[PDB]
Amino acid sequence: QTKQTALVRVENVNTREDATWYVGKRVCYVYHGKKVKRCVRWSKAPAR
Amino acid sequence: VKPHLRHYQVVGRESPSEKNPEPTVYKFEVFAPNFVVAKSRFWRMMRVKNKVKATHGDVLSCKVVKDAKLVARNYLVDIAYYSQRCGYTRMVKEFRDVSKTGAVSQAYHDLASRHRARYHNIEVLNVKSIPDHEVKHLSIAQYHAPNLSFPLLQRRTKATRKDRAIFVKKNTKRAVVA
Amino acid sequence: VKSHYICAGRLVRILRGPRQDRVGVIVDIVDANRVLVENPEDAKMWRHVQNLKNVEPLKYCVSVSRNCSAKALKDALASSKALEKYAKTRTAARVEAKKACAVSTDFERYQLRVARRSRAHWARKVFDEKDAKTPVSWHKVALKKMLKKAAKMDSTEGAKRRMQKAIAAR
Amino acid sequence: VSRKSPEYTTLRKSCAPGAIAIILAGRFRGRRAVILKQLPHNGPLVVSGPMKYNGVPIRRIDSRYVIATSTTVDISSVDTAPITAEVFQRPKAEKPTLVSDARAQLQKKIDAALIAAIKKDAQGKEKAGYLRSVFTVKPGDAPHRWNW
RNA sequence: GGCCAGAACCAGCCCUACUGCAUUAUCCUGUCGGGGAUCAAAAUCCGGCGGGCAACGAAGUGCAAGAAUGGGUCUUGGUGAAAUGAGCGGAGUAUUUGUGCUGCGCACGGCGGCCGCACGCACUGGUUUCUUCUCCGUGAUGCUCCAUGUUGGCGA
RNA sequence: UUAGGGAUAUGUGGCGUCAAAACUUAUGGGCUCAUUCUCGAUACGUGAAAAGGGUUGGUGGAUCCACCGGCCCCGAAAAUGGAUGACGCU
RNA sequence: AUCGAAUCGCCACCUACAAGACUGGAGCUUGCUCCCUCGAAGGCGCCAAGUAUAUUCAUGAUCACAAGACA
Ligand SMILES: [K+]
Ligand SMILES: [Mg+2]
Ligand SMILES: [Mg+2]
Ligand SMILES: [Mg+2]
Ligand SMILES: [Mg+2]
Ligand SMILES: [Mg+2]
Ligand SMILES: [Mg+2]
Ligand SMILES: [Mg+2]
Ligand SMILES: [Mg+2]
Ligand SMILES: [Mg+2]
Repeated sequence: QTKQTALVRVENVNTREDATWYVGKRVCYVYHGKKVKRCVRWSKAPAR
Repeated sequence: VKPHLRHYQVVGRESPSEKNPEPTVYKFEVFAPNFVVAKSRFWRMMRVKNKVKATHGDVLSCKVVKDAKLVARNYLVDIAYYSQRCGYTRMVKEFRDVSKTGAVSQAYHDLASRHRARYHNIEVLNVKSIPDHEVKHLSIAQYHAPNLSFPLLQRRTKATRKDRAIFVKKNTKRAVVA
Repeated sequence: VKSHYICAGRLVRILRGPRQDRVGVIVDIVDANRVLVENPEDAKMWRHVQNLKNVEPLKYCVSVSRNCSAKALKDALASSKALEKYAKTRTAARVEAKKACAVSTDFERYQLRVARRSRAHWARKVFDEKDAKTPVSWHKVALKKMLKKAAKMDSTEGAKRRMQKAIAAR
Repeated sequence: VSRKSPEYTTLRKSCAPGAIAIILAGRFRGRRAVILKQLPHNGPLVVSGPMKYNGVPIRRIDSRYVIATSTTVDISSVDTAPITAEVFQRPKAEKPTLVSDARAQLQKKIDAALIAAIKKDAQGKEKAGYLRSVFTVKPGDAPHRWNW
């Protein structure tokens, strides 16, 4: 395997022309750790 | 699908020399994927029939013969092929198609399927369109009855590619996964 | 047998490919796999070859002969009035609706969403009134069974006194 | 014409003033608003909504974070002249509900003009409901196939 | 801020869409004959004769040069510390590329000098009916390296 | 055919799962059914002869007979439990 | 009670059954005709409890896990 490129399957996208529409879009992976660490707007918005 | 072979006419001759100032001009019909293969077959036939080699010859013309309008027709194809066990075998077959190129491509596929003969071991002798009353095989003759009709059974209909799915509800068209 | 046979003059509808969802007339049969299709009404339906796996036969058959001329085909179609009859069916209306849905804008999808919601609201209104008269839902069926047993014993002297005291206390 | 000119712009043709847009990010994600103008020097767009319908105030937003639809409202008689970068400028703070009177007055005037324009336009009730509506991605939806 | 992100523009590079010229005849279409089949027809098929462009996005065919000027670059550098630009600046708003039509002489084909020329070469031949922008400009008195934007988050 | 790294595109080989690629592509044509080493999918190479017979083709001759091709079957018997790489595939 | 977390459609109309060489109903002429609900849609849900000129949203200041979740 070559680990610096990832493959993603998206619901309701089943053709190559459909996948072209998403070129350039932003992608996020969400998880959790064990302790609370720094984040964006750590002091401006303590609720985050 | 459109046939994978095209109908070529090749016109050629031997290069003039002191021995033969005015050589004969030959015409040749072939069915080939492209004009390079057509020229190769033309020179092979010239070498094996008239003792003229491609290194001492000229090609005056190499053109495509256009097909006629699409009409359901009966085509008679006289064809031959080689095998090591039996030498050369010649046969005459009847097909139903809409063009001579289609009929010849169908004949090539049929020979490959039923006798394991490849393209370069096959020579086409003749192809023509024949009337209905001259057809001899019943498997072909059955298709020109005046009241031919039949239903479509055991069909496998696949959905449009954009609409295909993996999991679908039982008695419902709702898709569950893709 | 209620299955439409493949024959000369039979109307068909194309399943897949660039000619999807159009209709045409069969003019000749080549073999078990292929037919010739034409339709003078549509501009993209000149005489051509169709594979039989891409065809859905319809219920209308015009009376023509095999390899009929263009003039003969056009006259037969008008006389049969098959296209007019087909256009009034439910499946024909469904096909045109799918084309409309594929080209809709964001504002048009909003208008459809309003219309569906308005229908569902009025359906609940109509259902509720008939439900009160004739009990058919789960809760109204329970009420019908419960009222008869509850009422006969709620008329007890002790129950009335306790109910009066409880209501007065509140 | 000059790239250094304040009038220079490369905004796409769909994001014309008076068009209705869908907000894709930020606090007001999913709401629909009206595009008013673009700030000079190829700056961000300004949207109102207006606030009475969906709660969006006059705000700046980058054009890459909206979807501009083909539904438009004629806002010629709104006079969006006072909206400038000075109103969005903020005073610096050093060594450490609430709305300024000028901002409130500007919001009131712009909102009144926009409401008048929407009501005067045909299909006004439908447009008002459309502006009140909310956009979301449901299961089974394929936005990559839709026409906006 | 020598940290983390978003967007804009510039140079280069990469991948897209937008396409003209030759060719077609074993072909296209009427009419007469025979031929076939039918319930009577037509149709598949074979001769003659008269016209031809199968031209809808004609054709699965032989070449193609269409960016005057759509997106990506956390796959490259930058924010003008030399921008060399059909792109920056200035001045004109007319040149001259092709298409169409056409003159003389030569060339080419046919017949045995005359007849043909699909439009070849020369005269940079004529015409302007369609089509297209055109012309000027910044050395280093810098031998070499480094040093310059915008909007938020974090940092008091 | 090989300095240390990115991007793009290919070679041999592949696109049911293992395993990246037809989420099992086509609006392509034919052929094939295999009951205990359990048809086939084995380039090099890592199984098979003489001789024989279910379907699908081709030459001749009659008014139905010989001939010879494709795929399949018989011929085909060993020593720990096991191998188209495994599951499976019609 | 540590606990802050990843997950983002729900229903008491789907949540019963069987067949793809025969699915609504007849008729003989067996592939055609006639009749019907016309034979390729589980119901809701996407911001006024419902399609009407009703109503608070900012300063959380241009993206950032969605600063919100018993629909
Ligand atoms: K005739
Ligand atoms: Mg701001
Ligand atoms: Mg004739
Ligand atoms: Mg210029
Ligand atoms: Mg895979
Ligand atoms: Mg045999
Ligand atoms: Mg095995
Ligand atoms: Mg095996
Ligand atoms: Mg293997
Ligand atoms: Mg969160």
